[PDB]
Amino acid sequence: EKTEVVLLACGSFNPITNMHLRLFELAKDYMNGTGRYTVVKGIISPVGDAYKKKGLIPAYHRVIMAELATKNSKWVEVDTWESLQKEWKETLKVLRHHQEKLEAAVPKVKLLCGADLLESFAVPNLWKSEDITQIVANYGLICVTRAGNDAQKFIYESDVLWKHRSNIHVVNEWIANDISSTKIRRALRRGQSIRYLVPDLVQEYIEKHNLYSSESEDRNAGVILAPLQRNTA
Amino acid sequence: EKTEVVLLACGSFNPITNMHLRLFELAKDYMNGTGRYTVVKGIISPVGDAYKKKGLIPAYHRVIMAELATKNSKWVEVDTWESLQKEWKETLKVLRHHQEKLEAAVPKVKLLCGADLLESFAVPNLWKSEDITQIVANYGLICVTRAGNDAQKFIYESDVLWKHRSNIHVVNEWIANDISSTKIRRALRRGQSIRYLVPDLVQEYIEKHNLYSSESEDRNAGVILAPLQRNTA
Amino acid sequence: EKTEVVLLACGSFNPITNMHLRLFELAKDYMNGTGRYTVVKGIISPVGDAYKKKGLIPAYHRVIMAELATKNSKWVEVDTWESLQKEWKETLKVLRHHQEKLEAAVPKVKLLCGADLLESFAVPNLWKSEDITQIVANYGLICVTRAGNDAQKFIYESDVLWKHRSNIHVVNEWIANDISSTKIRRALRRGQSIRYLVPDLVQEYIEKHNLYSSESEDRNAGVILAPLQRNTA
Amino acid sequence: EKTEVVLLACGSFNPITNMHLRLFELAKDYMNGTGRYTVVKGIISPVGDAYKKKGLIPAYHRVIMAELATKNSKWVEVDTWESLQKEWKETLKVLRHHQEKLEAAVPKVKLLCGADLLESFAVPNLWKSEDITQIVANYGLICVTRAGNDAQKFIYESDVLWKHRSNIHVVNEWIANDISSTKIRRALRRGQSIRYLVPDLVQEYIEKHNLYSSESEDRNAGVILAPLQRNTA
Amino acid sequence: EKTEVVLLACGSFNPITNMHLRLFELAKDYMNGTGRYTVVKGIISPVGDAYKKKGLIPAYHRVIMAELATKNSKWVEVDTWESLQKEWKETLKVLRHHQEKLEAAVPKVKLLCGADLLESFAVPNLWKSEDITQIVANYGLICVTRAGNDAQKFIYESDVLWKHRSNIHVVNEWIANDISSTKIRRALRRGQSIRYLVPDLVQEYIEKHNLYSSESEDRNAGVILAPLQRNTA
Amino acid sequence: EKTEVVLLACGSFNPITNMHLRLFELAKDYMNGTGRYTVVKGIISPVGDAYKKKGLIPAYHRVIMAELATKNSKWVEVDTWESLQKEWKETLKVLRHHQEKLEAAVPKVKLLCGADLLESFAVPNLWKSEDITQIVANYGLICVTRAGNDAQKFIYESDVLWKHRSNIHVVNEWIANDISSTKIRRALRRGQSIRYLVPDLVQEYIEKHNLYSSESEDRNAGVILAPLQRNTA
Ligand SMILES: Nc1ncnc2c1ncn2[C@@H]1O[C@H](COP(=O)(O)OP(=O)(O)OC[C@H]2O[C@@H]([n+]3cccc(C(=O)O)c3)[C@H](O)[C@@H]2O)[C@@H](O)[C@H]1O
Ligand SMILES: Nc1ncnc2c1ncn2[C@@H]1O[C@H](COP(=O)(O)OP(=O)(O)OC[C@H]2O[C@@H]([n+]3cccc(C(=O)O)c3)[C@H](O)[C@@H]2O)[C@@H](O)[C@H]1O
Ligand SMILES: Nc1ncnc2c1ncn2[C@@H]1O[C@H](COP(=O)(O)OP(=O)(O)OC[C@H]2O[C@@H]([n+]3cccc(C(=O)O)c3)[C@H](O)[C@@H]2O)[C@@H](O)[C@H]1O
Ligand SMILES: Nc1ncnc2c1ncn2[C@@H]1O[C@H](COP(=O)(O)OP(=O)(O)OC[C@H]2O[C@@H]([n+]3cccc(C(=O)O)c3)[C@H](O)[C@@H]2O)[C@@H](O)[C@H]1O
Ligand SMILES: Nc1ncnc2c1ncn2[C@@H]1O[C@H](COP(=O)(O)OP(=O)(O)OC[C@H]2O[C@@H]([n+]3cccc(C(=O)O)c3)[C@H](O)[C@@H]2O)[C@@H](O)[C@H]1O
Ligand SMILES: Nc1ncnc2c1ncn2[C@@H]1O[C@H](COP(=O)(O)OP(=O)(O)OC[C@H]2O[C@@H]([n+]3cccc(C(=O)O)c3)[C@H](O)[C@@H]2O)[C@@H](O)[C@H]1O
Repeated sequence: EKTEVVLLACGSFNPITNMHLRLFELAKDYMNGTGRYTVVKGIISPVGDAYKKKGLIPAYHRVIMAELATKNSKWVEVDTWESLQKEWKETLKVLRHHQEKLEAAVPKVKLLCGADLLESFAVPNLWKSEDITQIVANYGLICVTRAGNDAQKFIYESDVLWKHRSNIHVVNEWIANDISSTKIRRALRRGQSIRYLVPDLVQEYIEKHNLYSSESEDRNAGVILAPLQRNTA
Repeated sequence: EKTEVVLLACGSFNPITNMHLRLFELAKDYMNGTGRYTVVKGIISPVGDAYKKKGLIPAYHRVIMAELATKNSKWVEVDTWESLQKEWKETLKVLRHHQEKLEAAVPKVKLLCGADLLESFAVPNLWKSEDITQIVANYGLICVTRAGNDAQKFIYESDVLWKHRSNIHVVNEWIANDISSTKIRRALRRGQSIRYLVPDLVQEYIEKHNLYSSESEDRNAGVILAPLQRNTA
Repeated sequence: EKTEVVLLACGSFNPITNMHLRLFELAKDYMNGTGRYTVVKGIISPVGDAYKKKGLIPAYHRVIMAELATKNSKWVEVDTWESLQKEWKETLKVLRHHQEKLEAAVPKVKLLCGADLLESFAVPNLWKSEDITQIVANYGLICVTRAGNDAQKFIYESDVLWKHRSNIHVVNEWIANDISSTKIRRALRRGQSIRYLVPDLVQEYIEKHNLYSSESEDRNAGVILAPLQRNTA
Repeated sequence: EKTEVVLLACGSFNPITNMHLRLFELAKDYMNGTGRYTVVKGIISPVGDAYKKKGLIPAYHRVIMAELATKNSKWVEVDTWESLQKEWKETLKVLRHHQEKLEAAVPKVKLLCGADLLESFAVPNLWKSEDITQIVANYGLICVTRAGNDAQKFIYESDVLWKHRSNIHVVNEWIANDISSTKIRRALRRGQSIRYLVPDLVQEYIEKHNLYSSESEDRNAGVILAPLQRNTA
Repeated sequence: EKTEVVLLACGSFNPITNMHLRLFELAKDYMNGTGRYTVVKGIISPVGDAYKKKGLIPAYHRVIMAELATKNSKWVEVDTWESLQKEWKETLKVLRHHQEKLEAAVPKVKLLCGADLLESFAVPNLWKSEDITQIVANYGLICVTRAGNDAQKFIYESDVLWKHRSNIHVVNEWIANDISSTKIRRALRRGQSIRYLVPDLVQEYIEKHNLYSSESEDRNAGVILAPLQRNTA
Repeated sequence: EKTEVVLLACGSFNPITNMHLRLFELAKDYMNGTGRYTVVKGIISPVGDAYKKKGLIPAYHRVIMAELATKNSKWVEVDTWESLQKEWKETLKVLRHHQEKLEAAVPKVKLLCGADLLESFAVPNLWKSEDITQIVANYGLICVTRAGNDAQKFIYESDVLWKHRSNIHVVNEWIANDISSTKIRRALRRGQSIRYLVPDLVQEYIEKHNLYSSESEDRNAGVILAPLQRNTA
């Protein structure tokens, strides 16, 4: 009857916050609420250090925090495949990977993201055109966000996205919360409480290892983001 | 040297959410960050049932939820005095109570709140004008908010507030947080996840007792908020 | 397999403009486009003069303009049944009348409207709270609007609406062109051209009979709208 | 008494939409309602294919759609001279061509356009500074727009425009329109109805010959706009 | 040839500020700028204390302040007629008075105001509908404002104003300054400097006679504004 | 107890306006109004011509106008040290010059400016980072503005500014004035009145020397601002 689905969220999780977790809760309620789907699992897949994003701290720290964060979740877990590859991995391959790992009525892996990432699809030389087509046509996208109209319009404004709109779901986040990783690192650098913005275990981990600082924010300064170096060379 | 202050946050807490706890964190960082204050304790004071606010479930439960939410707080505690009054009590009075209670240099009690409360000072018949005066003049008011300029403007537009502006500290909430009790109860009636929006013990306590629903939202329908009744009769 | 559906649009249509016609095109495309419905007919049902809406000219003229406006329409037609009733007719009863009429698998009658009409569900005493429930539950509502987030937010704020959410389809109008009747009447009072804002036949008809004036605009001036009368008597 | 004006609108009309026709009716009512002018003719002049604008279909088709759109216009007509020109023509040369054509009291030829075109005067290398001056100074510019306080701000910021302000008439479009050619093409590529957004004959012509597609949309892709080509070499 | 005009500004001038003076410079530059008018004089006409506007100090101080403000003006002067009547005087009358006094080619008197006043034409019972008609029909209105589009729209929305639009001139205040009398009194009450907001002499007359206070702001507290009493009795 | 401060405002004052003078009234009111500062002097320090800002007329005239503008001020004066420097001086140096001067308790010198200058800190290569740091840390900055949430946010978005937030006082301008020099020059070139936007003497001096024109606006056309030239060579 209903189609089973696995929500896969690729990201930097630098560091993970209640917001990324909350992203899962919302997508699940929505998907299960349509009556035509059953969300069987949530997978958080931290990006490997080969991504080179500014300030991106070492993967093990990010993976451990994301594990610490899901420890009390009953349906959301961390998968380390992508973080372990040596070369940065294109989200479409990370999707094809878990979709195949499942084939061994098979659950459909769908990409879970906020409007943020959905919109980078338009940044020049960031995403391969064929990648986007396959991602929305063969897996599906589930976009959670406050600016529901922005996202809806962004879709309307792209022929590929519009064509596969049946396979793309914008999920409104009426409870306006935005605990951005950037604001968190900022708060940390400035010695301010992030208590209640991230899970206590993550907060404790960050504290013990004294993660995030001016030094850390500088990692990868002046280094082009992996996806771009690829489409420029 | 520094003025020790106690942050008293009066409200319904129907139910307490991460946002209300976040409020104490912000205010603490801000007050200590000024260098001229030392925040020694936070006090969550739920409103007795005589308030009659629409949807207000029993005080005892709201008190229990606040204690649950603060089990793991080293400086924020709950105070039941207000919840025990047969007669709804005016915030000015609650403040006098705590200030007088503290005397037994003595820390100063300041009312912690959002811009929602500050602005309601202008709702007709809601607050006693002479009360607004002694609150800001004699105690103080720490107002946390996402719209700092509207709060600023609101203060500038009132001779009483402006005059005593040195006792009104507008605190900026750069991390967009809007976890309103109203949206929580709304999610609850619909069976949606409210995990990571409220502390877990609070979510668990609520799930267990089915505290929020259509029927509870109707409590006090047609009844006049206590303060308004008292200033019209 | 696919649900045959009929779009019924109740409204004053005083006068009908390219915009009301556009409503039918946008909705049909959407429904047909979701793959689960097949729009077979469009019905324009001008409200009866008993509505007593400020500026409402005689129904017969409004009916005829709707006829001219759809004279070339392959699928949209004009039904005079509601206008011919002596008493003002609630939309629920008109929906029933037309659904019952079709039953003589039968096609499902759905209410076609704009954000305007949807949000008026919240005007005190305007709609019976049960008529609303039966409309969204037993019939369905297709709401066309430029401000989609507002319409959706309106659904999210209403338990009843949110509850029958799967029967309420918000359709985005990306080609934002609000040719309101109010601006058409004003333009005619000032002798402006309204050509290309309404179908030529309607334009020509209006000029020939000199329909809109300061006079017609004063019709029902001071009379309380029919739905509000009923709900006060 | 009055000055007899002829409104010349140069543009691509790819394809012409109700809003373009609406442009003429708006301007005629405004110029005539000042009491000091008399609009005697409206001329639509489709740009030639040599303009190399992305997505621009053959002038043959744009001319014929412009003609069907105006077949029932008592005062607006189409002039094929600009399009039939092997070379792309500067608007100044087209204005001139038409003025001179008339002198063979002579009606003043004025440029009819939207805030769009007017604001493009600031696009580096798009318009020759002297051609701008000569258009506003020797011909006149009637700019229809929804954003009157932009067209106005733009004139107030250009010493040149401001100096000839008396010859630049900003006409307000109160019926918030937006039927852009881009959005019509997008809809046609998506097989969506455009009925009631353009004249029936144009709709029928476009449908019958499947004029707009992904293919047509790609015409000239990578080709620099004729004006930019000229002012850079 | 050119029409001579006298700009009459009816207002409370409580107190007058650089902005009121500014109003005249702006209007004069505009009227003269059109090339078809010649501004030969400006007239500031303080409202009589019979207006009963809350906080309105005595006419004599307002008149002396306005004369002091215009001491150095070569073309703007104060007329005391209005302020000298025992009965509050309808602006249409104040206009008729000055126009008749000029006939003693003959300069046309036109009312000079901000958007504030133009728009108050809508407030229920504030202006006798026939007065508005005569003012825009038989004299003319020059409205200076930062919100040129609002005034423009407000006119568009009024059949009366729109019909005589050729006699109404909206003049754009590009160098936005908004020294409202209200903010001046507020600043004064608070002991804040008003230097450089009003003319030095005015600023010095207020300092000398301690004109604005809490006390004064209360004048006419609870007294219905004169025009309102008249149109409700 | 209270700290004596001197407000130093570095800028072009090309030409000085009411607004620049306004800046000192506001800031003196704010600082003394905090109860912990005593503002003893205001200093207008016009920039030397070595600055090379486009359109900057000769130092001498700017200095004279500043003196005419402040002739009658009890506490605000003009210091020509910057105007007399052959090489453009970095604001830090000016601040250092005055501070040292005073030391011959000693008043603290603080930079007075608008949000405009503050935000210019992010213009690439405009200000030397070590300078920004030294200015906010060792001297102080009082920023006046109508968009103080933009200044508040700009401070919050920079670690250095945030780190020194205690030394940066954002002062709200509730009376909305944006009488910029650029708009004044635009008005003068167009022959419009600027009476009441600048003090009378200043306006009289500009009119007598015909200081601002198309020609003057061209000074330094094509030359890089001193600061930018320095940090790029
Ligand atoms: N407030 C908010 N509300 C709702 N969702 C929010 C959010 N803030 C972040 N999010 C979402 O959180 C998730 C993770 O956030 P964050 O830690 O910031 O993750 P971020 O660094 O933005 O992750 C970018 C991801 O895209 C992948 N990518 C980028 C570029 C090209 C290609 C390619 O295959 O060509 C792939 C990349 O490998 C990485 O997995 C995202 O889905 C983001 O949109
Ligand atoms: N998004 C947000 N960001 C920051 N702060 C936010 C917030 N949403 C709520 N808050 C704050 O959270 C706190 C608790 O909220 P909530 O639980 O909804 O509490 P609420 O019902 O708004 O609390 C009303 C309180 O005001 C008192 N009151 C009302 C009227 C007259 C008088 C009187 O003495 O005359 C006193 C009343 O006794 C009670 O203690 C408030 O201070 C609120 O402003
Ligand atoms: N720009 C725009 N974009 C998209 N849609 C737009 C629109 N402007 C109007 N519309 C829609 O066009 C349609 C016709 O509009 P208009 O001519 O103005 O018609 P209008 O007067 O708004 O029609 C109101 C209708 O609601 C019915 N009603 C009202 C209140 C209570 C009850 C009851 O049963 O209790 C029933 C009433 O009998 C009538 O049929 C509406 O659905 C309107 O919202
Ligand atoms: N919503 C709206 N409301 C009101 N008016 C609107 C409008 N959308 C477009 N318009 C107006 O409709 C008209 C037709 O638009 P569209 O079909 O898109 O025509 P478009 O491609 O924008 O036309 C450009 C025209 O400018 C000429 N041009 C461009 C650049 C440099 C020079 C030169 O001599 O140096 C000349 C060019 O030859 C062509 O005739 C325009 O005047 C446009 O602004
Ligand atoms: N920021 C700004 N930009 C441009 N103009 C601005 C302005 N602030 C005020 N102004 C203008 O300044 C002028 C004087 O300001 P202010 O002192 O505040 O004038 P205010 O008290 O608003 O003056 C009301 C005037 O209207 C008359 N009135 C009222 C109601 C009904 C009738 C009737 O005949 O039925 C007549 C009344 O007798 C009095 O002369 C006004 O024209 C105002 O709009
Ligand atoms: N509306 C408004 N409200 C409040 N204040 C306003 C204002 N408009 C301007 N102001 C303020 O007025 C003052 C003077 O205005 P204006 O004449 O336009 O001054 P402007 O030319 O913008 O002043 C530049 C100043 O910055 C210094 N600077 C620039 C770049 C790098 C460095 C360095 O050390 O590296 C120093 C420069 O030497 C000069 O003193 C400024 O503080 C400006 O922000």
